[PDB]
Amino acid sequence: LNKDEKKERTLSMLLLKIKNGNTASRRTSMRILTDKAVTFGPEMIFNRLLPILLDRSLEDQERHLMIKTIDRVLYQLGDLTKPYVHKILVVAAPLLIDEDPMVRSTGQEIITNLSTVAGLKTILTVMRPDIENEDEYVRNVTSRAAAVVAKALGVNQLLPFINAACHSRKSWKARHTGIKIVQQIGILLGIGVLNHLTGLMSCIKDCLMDDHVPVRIVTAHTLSTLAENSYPYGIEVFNVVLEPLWKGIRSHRGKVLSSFLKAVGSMIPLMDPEYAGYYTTEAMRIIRREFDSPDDEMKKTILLVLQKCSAVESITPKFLREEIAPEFFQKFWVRRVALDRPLNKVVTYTTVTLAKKLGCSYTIDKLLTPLRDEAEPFRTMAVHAVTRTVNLLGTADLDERLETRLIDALLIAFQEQTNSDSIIFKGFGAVTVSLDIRMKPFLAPIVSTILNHLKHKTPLVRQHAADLCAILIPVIKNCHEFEMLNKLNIILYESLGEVYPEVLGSIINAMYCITSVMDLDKLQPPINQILPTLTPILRNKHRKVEVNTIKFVGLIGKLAPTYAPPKEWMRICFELLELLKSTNKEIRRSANATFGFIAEAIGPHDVLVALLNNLKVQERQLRVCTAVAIGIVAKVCGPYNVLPVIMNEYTTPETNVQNGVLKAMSFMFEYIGNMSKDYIYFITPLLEDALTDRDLVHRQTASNVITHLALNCSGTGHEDAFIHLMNLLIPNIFETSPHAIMRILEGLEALSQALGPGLFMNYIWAGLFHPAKNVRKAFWRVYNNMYVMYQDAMVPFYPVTPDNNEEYIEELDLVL
Amino acid sequence: MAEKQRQLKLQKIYKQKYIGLGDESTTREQWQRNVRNDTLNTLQGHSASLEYVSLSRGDLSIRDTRIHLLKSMSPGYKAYLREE
Amino acid sequence: KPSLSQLKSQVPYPQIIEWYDCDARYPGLLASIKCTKNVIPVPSHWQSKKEYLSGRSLLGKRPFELPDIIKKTNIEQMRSTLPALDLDYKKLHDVFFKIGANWKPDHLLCFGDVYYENRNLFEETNWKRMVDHKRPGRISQELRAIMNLPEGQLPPWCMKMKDIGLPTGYPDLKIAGLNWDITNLKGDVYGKIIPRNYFGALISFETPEFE
Amino acid sequence: LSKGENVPYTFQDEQVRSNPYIYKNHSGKLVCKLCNTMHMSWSSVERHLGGKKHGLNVLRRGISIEKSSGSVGLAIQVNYSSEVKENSVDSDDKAKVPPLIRIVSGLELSDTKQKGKKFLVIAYEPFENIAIELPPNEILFSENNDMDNNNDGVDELNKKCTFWDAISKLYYVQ
Amino acid sequence: SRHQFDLIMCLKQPGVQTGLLCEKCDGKCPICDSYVRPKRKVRVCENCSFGKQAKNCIICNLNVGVNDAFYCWECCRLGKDKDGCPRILNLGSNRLDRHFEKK
RNA sequence: AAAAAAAAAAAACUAGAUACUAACACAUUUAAUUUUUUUUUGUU
Ligand SMILES: [Zn+2]
Ligand SMILES: [Zn+2]
Ligand SMILES: [Zn+2]
Ligand SMILES: [Zn+2]
Repeated sequence: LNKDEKKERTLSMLLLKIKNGNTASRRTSMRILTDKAVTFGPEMIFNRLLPILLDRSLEDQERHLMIKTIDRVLYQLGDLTKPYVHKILVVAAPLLIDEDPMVRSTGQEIITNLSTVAGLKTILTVMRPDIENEDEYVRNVTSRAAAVVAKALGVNQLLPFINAACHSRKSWKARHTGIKIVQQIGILLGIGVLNHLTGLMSCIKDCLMDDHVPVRIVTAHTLSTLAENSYPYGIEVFNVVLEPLWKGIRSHRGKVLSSFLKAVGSMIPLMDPEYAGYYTTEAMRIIRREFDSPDDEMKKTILLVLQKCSAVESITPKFLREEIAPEFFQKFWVRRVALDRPLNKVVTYTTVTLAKKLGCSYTIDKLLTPLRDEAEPFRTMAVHAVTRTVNLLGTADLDERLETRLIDALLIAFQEQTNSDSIIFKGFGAVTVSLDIRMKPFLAPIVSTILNHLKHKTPLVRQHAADLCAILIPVIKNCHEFEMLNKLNIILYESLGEVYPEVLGSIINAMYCITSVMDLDKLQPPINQILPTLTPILRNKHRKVEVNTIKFVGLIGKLAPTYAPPKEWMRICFELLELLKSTNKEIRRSANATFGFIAEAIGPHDVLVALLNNLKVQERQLRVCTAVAIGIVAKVCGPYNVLPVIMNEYTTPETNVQNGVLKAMSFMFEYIGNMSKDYIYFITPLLEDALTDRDLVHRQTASNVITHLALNCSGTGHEDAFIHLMNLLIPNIFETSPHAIMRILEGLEALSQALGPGLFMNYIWAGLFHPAKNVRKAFWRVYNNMYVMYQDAMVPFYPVTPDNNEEYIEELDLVL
Repeated sequence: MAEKQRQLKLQKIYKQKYIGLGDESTTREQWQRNVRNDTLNTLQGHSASLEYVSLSRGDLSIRDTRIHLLKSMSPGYKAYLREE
Repeated sequence: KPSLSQLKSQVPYPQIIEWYDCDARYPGLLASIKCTKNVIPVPSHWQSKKEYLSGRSLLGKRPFELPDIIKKTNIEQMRSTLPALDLDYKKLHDVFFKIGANWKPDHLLCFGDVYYENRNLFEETNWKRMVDHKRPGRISQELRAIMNLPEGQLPPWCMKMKDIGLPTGYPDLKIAGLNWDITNLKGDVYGKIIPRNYFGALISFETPEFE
Repeated sequence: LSKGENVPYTFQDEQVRSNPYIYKNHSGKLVCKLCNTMHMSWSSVERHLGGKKHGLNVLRRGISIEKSSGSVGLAIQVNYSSEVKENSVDSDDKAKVPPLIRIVSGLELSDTKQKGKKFLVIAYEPFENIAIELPPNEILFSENNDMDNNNDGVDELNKKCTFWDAISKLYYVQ
Repeated sequence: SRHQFDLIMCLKQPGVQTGLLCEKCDGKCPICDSYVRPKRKVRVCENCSFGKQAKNCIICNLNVGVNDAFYCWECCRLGKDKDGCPRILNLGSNRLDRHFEKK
C-alpha cells in the first residue's frame, strides 16, 4: 500500500502538472509518463485520468493536454480491455463534431490509434448497443466515430456490420445511422471509395425504400456523397438505384424532392453522353417549376443541378441564353441573397460555372446591373463573380462598350468600399492585367482617384489606394506614361512618412513595383536620396513595413549598387544584423538574401568581419542566420574569399563560434553546387578536428558538411579524402540522440556515393550480423539505407562464396 | 520516442516497397534468399550479363537462360530439376 | 554453441576470431564474412560504456592550426584569435587554384584505417616526417651539442665499429676513416649511403584562369 | 563567481594558480583534469571542488605521489645580517636551526654542462645558498677527532667541524 | 518532415498531378526543407488529390497552395525524390499546441 | 648503479545547477463546397 500509494501519488502529481502546471514542468512530466507508461497499470492510468475529462469546468487548453496524454499512452501500451475502450470512446467521440477542424483532427487521431490498439472485434461489440440508442446526439456522434474506425481498419472488415445495421428490420434508428456511416465513410476515403462502392451499395439501395421519410432522405444524401466522391467511374453501379429516383422525384415533392434532385444532379456528370441529355432535360423542367421555392435547402439543390448540368455537352449555350440564364440572374441575384454568405458562395460559383458555356460578354453583360446597384454588400458579391469569371475566361470577348461600363462600375463600387478585402484589388487588377493595352484611355482618371484616396483621412482607404497602384504599375508601363510613374513615385515618397504602419508597408510595396519597372536613371527622388530615408524605416519594428522595406532595399542592391556610398551600405548591414532577431521567418530570409546583394555591391571582407563578430551572441537565431549570411556571401562573392577568413575564425576557443563556423560552411557548400571540388583538400583537416571533438554537437554539424560535400563532389575524382572522412565517421554509428544520429546517417549515405557502394560496404559486412544485438541493430540501419539507394548496385559486392551459403548461384562461376 | 516510432513505420513501408530489408534479427536463410533474388535479377536484366550466361551455358536460346534464371528464384526449382 | 577452437579451424585467417564470435546466432557464417577478403571489422568501442569519447585522451588536444598554404595568406596576423582586411582577390584566388592546385594534407588515411579514441594523428605525421628527414651518417647541430661532438669529429662509436665492423642493416653505409675517406668528413655528415610517363603524362599544366 | 582569477586554457603551456586543476579546454567549457569532468559554469566547478569524488581523486593522487620520488685544512667565515631584515620574522619557525653544510657533486646542475668536482654548500633559510669548489680529493678529513659522542645533529660533518656564533651571526666551517 | 518527427507522410504511388505549396511554404523541398536549387515537380497519388484537400499546401496542409512544389537537387540525387507521395497527413503537435496556446 | 612493456572511471535512484541542438514554431488565417445534426412537413 504505502509503497504503491506512492505510485498513486505520482500519477496524480504528474497529471496535475500536465493539466495545470508550468511549461518546463508539464514538458518533463510528459516525458516521465511516456517512459513510465508501461510500468503504471493502465487500469490506474485511465481509471485516474478519464474522470477529469467529464466535468464542464475544463478549458479547451486543459482538455487538449489530457487528450495528448491519452494518445501517447494508447500508442504505447498496445493492448486494452473493452470497458476502457467504451470509456475512451465516450470521451473522445464528441470531438469529431467540434466547431473547429483542429479538435476534429486531434480527436480523430485518438480513434484511429485505438482502432489498431483495441482491435477489430472489440470496437464493433461496443458500437452494436450504441447505434440502437434512442438519443439523437449519441447516434450522430458514433456515425462519425464508426466511419473513422472504418477508414482506420479498412472498410471491408467493418462492412457486414454496416450491412447488418442498414438492413436491420429490428430498429429504425439502426437503419438511419447505419446509413449515415456510409456518408462519413464516403467523405473520409475521398476518391478512394471506388472499389468498395459496390459493397457499400448493398446497404443503400434497399435501405432507401423504408416507409419512414427521414431514412429515404439520408439515403438520398449518401447517393450524392458517393456520386461526387466517385466521379465519372461509378456510373455502372448506380444504374440499379437510378430508376427509383425518378418515381420519387415525380411524386413526393416537399423536402424529399430536394434530396432526390441532389442525388440525380450529382449523378449527371458520370453518365454517358447519351443518357446525360435525357436526364438533364428531365431535370430542367422540375428546376424551373421549383424556382419560387422559399426553402433554403431546395434553392441550394437547384443551384447544384444548374451547377452540374452546364458541363453536359447536350445542352447548347444558345439554349442557356434564350431560356435558363435570364430566369437565373433575375431570381438568384436578388439583394436578399447577398446577406447570407453560404448561399452567396453557391450563387457566385454557379454563375462562374455557367460562364464557361455562356458567352463571357453575356455573363459580364448580365453582371453589370448588380455592380451599379446601390447596396454595398451586394456590389461586393457582384465583384466576386466578375473577378472569378474574368480569371477563367479572359477579356478577349468584351466589346469596347462593356469594357467601359465594367471599369466604370469597378471605379464607383471601388471608391465607396468599407470592409478590407482583396477581391477588388485582384478583380479590378484581373481586369487590368487582361485588357492592359486596351486600358490606356481609362488610366488617367483611375490614377487620379488613387491620388485623391491617398489623401483620405481613414487608414483603410489609404491602404486600398496604395495597394491598387502596385497592380497597375506593370500595365502603366504597357500604357507608356512615365510622367505618371514619376508623379506617383513622388507622391508616395512624400507620403512615405506616415504614422500608420499597415498603410506604410503597402506604400513601400508600391515603391517597389515602381522601382523594378522604371528606368533607374529617370527616377526623380532619386534612389541616392531614397535609400538614406529608408534606413531609419528598418527600425519601425512591426513587420510588413520591415518586409517591404527589406525587399525594396534588396531591389536597389540588384539594380543600383553604385549610388549609395559604401559607408551607408555598412549602416544598412549593421541595422539588418540587429533586425534579424525578429520572430517572423520571411523577415530573416529576406534579410539573409540581401547580404548577398550588399556583399556583391560593396565587398565581402567588410561584411564578413561584422558577421563573425555576431557569432559570439548566445541566441540561436542570430548565430544560425549569420551562418546562412556567410553562406550567401561565400556564394555570391566566391568561396576563396570567405573560406580562409572562416577557417581562421574557427580557431577561437569559444564553442558557439566553432559550431557557427561549421554551419556556415554547410550552407556555403550547399549553395555552390558543383564548385566544391577545388575546396575540399583544405577543409578535411578542418573536419578532422570537428569529427574528433568530444561534444556531440561538432560531430553532428560536421557530418552535415560531409553530406553537402560528398553528394555534389562525388565522381569528381578526389575519393581519397572521402575515405579519410569516412574512417573518421564510422565509429560514430553507435552514438545515440536523434539529431546527431540522423545527421551521421545522412553523412554515411552521402559518402556512399563518393566512395561507391562496395568500397563503402567493406566496412559494414563485418558487424552486419555480429553477436551483440546492438552493433547488429546499428549496422542493419545503414544496410537498409544502402539497400534503398542501391539494389542491383550492390550485387557484385556481396560476401558470398559457394561454401559460404547453401545454394549460392552456379552461374556466377561460369567463364567463357 | 516519437522519432523511433516513425522509424519503425518507415521500416514497415520500405520493407514492403523494396522487399528485402534486414531489420535487426534476420535469419541467414532470409537474407541469403534476398541476395539470390538480387543476383539472378541482375543476371537476367542486363542483356550483357544475359549474353554471357547464355553463351557460357551453351543453351539453344536466350529465352531459355532468362526463364531458367526466373524459375531459379523459387525454392522448389532445384528439386524440380532433379525429378526430370 | 561451437567452441572457438572448432570455429577457428574453419577460417583461413583464424587469428581474428574472438571469444564473443563463438556466441553469435550464426557463428559459421559470421566467421566466413569477417575473414572474407576486404571486410573491415566493426569499430572496437562497443562493449565500452564511455560514450566513445572520454576526456582523458581528449583533454590535451590542440585547438586547431590552419594549413601552411592558408597560413601563408597572412590572415593569421590580420585577425587576432588566441587567446578593412585589405586582401587581394587575385592573391586568394591564386592560393586555392594556381598555387595550391596539387596541395593535399600530409596524412589523410588509408582504406583500412579506423580512428579509435586514444589514437592521435599529430604524432604519427611527426613520425613520418621524422623518418623522412632523419638519416644515418648525419646528426643535427642540437644533438651534437647534446653529445658535445663538434663538426668534423667522428662519433664516439666509431671505434667499436672499427673493431666490430659496420652496421648490419647498413651495408652501403660509408663512414669517414674506415670504408670512406676521412677528409670528406665535413660539418655534420660523417657518413653517407652509397649503393615512364605512365602513358598519361599531361605534358601541359594549366590551372583555370581568374581573369 | 570566479573571484576574478584567470583560468588558463589547456594548451597555453604554463602567476600561481589557486587550484591547479580546473582549466578551459580547446573548446569553451571548463574541465577538472583529475576527475576528467566537464563543467558548464563556475558554480558547477565550485560544486565539483566541494564534491566527494574530487576529494577521492586528490587523495589517490596523494598516495600516487607518496610512493615515488699534521696537514692542511680550509676554514670559512660566513657573516650574516645585522638585525636589518630579521626584525619582521621571529615566530620560532626553525629560527633555532643553525646554518647547514653539505658536500655536493657537480654531476647535477640546472644547466648540466661541465662537472667533475665537489662543492661545500652552505645554507640558511632566508639567505641564498653558497658553494666552494674542492679540487683536492681530500683535505682535513680527520680520523676520530673527538671521543665518539653520538648526537648526529645532521651528520658527522656538521657536528665534527662547524661552529655557529648565533649571538654575532657568524658561521665558521673547518 | 525533417525537423518535426510526429509528422507522417503518405508514400503511395505518385499520380499525374503536381502538389502545391502555400505562399508561406513556397520554394521548399518537401523532404529536407531546402530553399535552394530546385530540380523537379512533386507528384501526388489519387488519394491525396480528390477535392478541396488538393488545394492545400502539401507541407502544412492548412493554407491554400499556389506554386508547384519542387524536389531539391540533392533529394533527387539521393533518390528520395521517387519514394512516393510526399504529402504530410497529420498536422503535428506543434501547430495544435500553438492553436490552443493562443486560444 | 637498474626496468614501470603503456589503460582506468561506476552503476542505480532521487532531486537540484547550467549550457545546447533542430533556417523547429511565432500573426496571419476566410469566396466553390460537409459539425450544419430533429420527432418529414412551406401554399395554383
Ligand atoms: Zn576534480
Ligand atoms: Zn498521397
Ligand atoms: Zn504550407
Ligand atoms: Zn531536398
